[PDB]
Formats: sequence, C-alpha cells, structure tokens
Amino acid sequence: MDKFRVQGPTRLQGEVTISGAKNAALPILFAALLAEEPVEIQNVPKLKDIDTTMKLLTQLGTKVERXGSVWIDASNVNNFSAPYDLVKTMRASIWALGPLVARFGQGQVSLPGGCAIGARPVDLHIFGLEKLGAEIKLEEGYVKASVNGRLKGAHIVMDKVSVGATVTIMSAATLAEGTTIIENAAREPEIVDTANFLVALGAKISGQGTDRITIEGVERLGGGVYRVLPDRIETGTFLVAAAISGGKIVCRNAQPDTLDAVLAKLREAGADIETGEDWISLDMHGKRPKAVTVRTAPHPAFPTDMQAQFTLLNLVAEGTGVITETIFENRFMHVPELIRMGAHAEIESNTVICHGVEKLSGAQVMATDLRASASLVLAGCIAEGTTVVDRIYHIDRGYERIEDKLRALGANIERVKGE
Ligand SMILES: O=c1ccn([C@@H]2O[C@H](COP(=O)(O)OP(=O)(O)O[C@H]3O[C@H](CO)[C@@H](O)[C@H](O)[C@H]3O)[C@@H](O)[C@H]2O)c(=O)[nH]1
Repeated sequence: MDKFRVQGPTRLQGEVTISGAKNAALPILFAALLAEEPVEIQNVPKLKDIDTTMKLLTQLGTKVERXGSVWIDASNVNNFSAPYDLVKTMRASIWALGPLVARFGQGQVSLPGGCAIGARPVDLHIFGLEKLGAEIKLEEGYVKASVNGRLKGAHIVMDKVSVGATVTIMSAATLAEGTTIIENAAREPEIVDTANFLVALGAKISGQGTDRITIEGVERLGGGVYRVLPDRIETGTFLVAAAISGGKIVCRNAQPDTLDAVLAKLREAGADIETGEDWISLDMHGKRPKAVTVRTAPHPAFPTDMQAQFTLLNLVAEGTGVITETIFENRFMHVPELIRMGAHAEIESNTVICHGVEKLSGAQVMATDLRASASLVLAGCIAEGTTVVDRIYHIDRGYERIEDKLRALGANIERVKGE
C-alpha cells in the first residue's frame, strides 16, 4: 500500500506544468466514437480511467494508440457493446451509449449490479436519449439503445443539472435530424471543451458554458486534431500549495478563465496574482495567508472540488475563516486528520469554522477523498517534522505524478512501498 512520506516544513515555489483535465479527456474520447475520420486528442493525462477508456474503445472496433496524445481511428467501429469486464471500474462507460446509437442506430452498455440497480444512477442519460427518439431496453444486465434512421432533435428540459447527462445529450444530438436544445445544461469548463471538440469535428453547437445549449444536427462528423483543456482543479491545488507556504509559483499550460472564483478567493487571502494567456502566477511575498470566507456553489461560482484545499489554507492562515458547502453534504470528514496535525476547527452543520495556527505538526494521516488526500500531502509539506499520508492510490487516480511536481517545487517527499 503506497504511502507518501513527507518531511516538513518546506516552502513550495517555482514552476509546474498543469496536466490536461481528465474530466474533459473522458467525454471527448467517447465523443470520438462519432468521428468518421482519424482524430488526434492532445494533452491527455496518463491516468487509470484513460487506460480503461482506451481498452473499451478498442473492444468496439476502434483503433487506439497513445504516447502526450491519444490517436483514435473509429472509421471501423463494428461492435456496439461495452461489456461488463470493460466497464466495471468506470462510470464514464455510459458515455459510449449516445455516440453508438447516434452514429450506428444501436448500442448497449453493461450495468454493474444489474438493471434494477444499475439503471438508477444513469436515469438522466436514458431520459435524454428517449427525448431524442431512441428506444431504450433494460434487459440482460444491459441498458440498450436503438433508433430507426437518425436520432430526432428535441427540446430537452433538465430538472437536475448534470455534467454526465449534458455530455450524453449534446454528443448524441450532433448527429440528430434537426435542432436540439438543452435547458439547464451543466456549465462546467469540461462541457465547453467537449462542445468545442464536437465543433472541431464539424458539429453545430452554441451556448456551451451557459444554461442553454443549442445543437443543429449534421449528417456526419469528420476527424482532426484537438487539444484537451487544462486541469482547473490540479491548477488550484498548486496555487494553494504556494499560498499556504509563503511561496511564489507559476502555473504553465493553464487556463485562467476556468478559475475566476478561485483566483478571486486567493486574492482575498492576500495573494499577489498575475495571469497571461496560458499561465497563472501566485506570489505570497513570504507572507502567511489571511483567513477567508468560502461558499461553494455551482460553476462559475467557488468549486466544491477546491474545498479541502481552502480548508487547509484557512487552517494555517492569520485569523478565523468559515467554509460553507451550500449544496454538498458530509464534506468535512478529513478535518479530524488536520486537527491531529495541530489544527483548530469546529464542524457545524454544512460548515467548518477554521481558526488558523502558525504551524502544523507532522502525523500519520489518511483520507478517502482524492481532494482531501492531496490536501493532507500539502499539509505534510508545511508541517513540522515527518508526515505519512496513507492510501495515496486515491491521489494517483486523479493527479499525474504529483510527487515529481511537488519535489520540483522544493518538497521533501518520498513514495513508500507498503510502509
Ligand atoms: O443519470 C443521472 C446522472 C446524474 N444524476 C444526479 O445529478 C447529479 C449530477 O451528476 P453529475 O453532474 O454528472 O456529477 P458528476 O459527474 O459525478 O460530477 C460532475 O458534476 C458535479 C455536479 O453535479 C460536480 O460537483 C463535479 O465537480 C463534476 O465533476 C448527481 O449528483 C446525481 O445524483 C441523476 O440522478 N441521474
């Protein structure tokens, strides 16, 4: 069981190159199923889900190969079933459904736990496709979709805002007969990225990033080259790394506009921030951060995915600061770990009351959540002495070589093999 052994305190400073967003790479890889011509997807991170997706794609008849890019040739897709063995470890698997039925008139995806259980978590996907005129069958442990001829454009109103369902509907709609409108579409930068990809292939889409996406169906999608946008949350994690350690950092291969709220919040903490077309710089001028008030909310507001990171910030800042989860529930389970590190905080309802301390103390800690976990690693970096963060595999699933990146920033870090 891999562990991160950290020796603190160390100031985090210098430069880091932000990886492509896993969450944009995924829906794009699936949307590639629509492409009749070869496609090159650039800036794709080397992460478990990407490997799983590649294997899934190959099984369908797609020719796949990777390095920094992933090369895809779906001209020959001829198997329209995503099997149990290939989908099991991954929710994103459902994204194969829409493109298959949209392009091929048929497709199916295995539902772990069977139909009764597995159909529930993907109801919005099913709803969307139905709206598009597909016949959905729940049988033999699968969710099946078929349509005679092309899908049919539709006016679709979402009762729940969903990144997953928005991608399914938008992707499928690009091949539909007519106009499709998605009301209450997810606003995520990842959605914007997937829409842009689609358009690069020849799709007609507008409104991506807003509450309303309008798609005009076309007969076929071609091929081309497309670069996946930067990981906004990874970016935020590094900015915070410097912000809590008195450091200066420059984030390369970044996209400032996906981070409005985070940058604003960092400014409130006293950070000196500068931005360019593809970079972001943060300078604490050797100063401690100032406590901030944080309210997580739907994009483009403050991201819940940045919560743990800012909670940590508050824990070592000058003053008291409160972080409120306005939508999410039971998001503070990692706080007790920080307290064990010498932090002062109270969990109240949907909030955490942070009383900043000058310095943390090394300890043996662990969190199940990916974000909470990386936060523990940052904490170790600035704490006094030795910290051991257990179960880092969680981090490995969403961070591309965080140890290398941290070390290049001055961290004293070591990956330990089963303690
Ligand atoms: O078929 C579906 C799909 C989603 N939901 C629900 O609607 C919400 C929307 O899901 P979705 O947007 O697709 O969430 P995730 O895909 O798990 O995660 C993305 O969407 C979240 C907001 O929902 C953001 O907080 C994350 O940062 C972002 O990565 C979920 O809580 C689900 O409970 C359904 O009931 N049926």
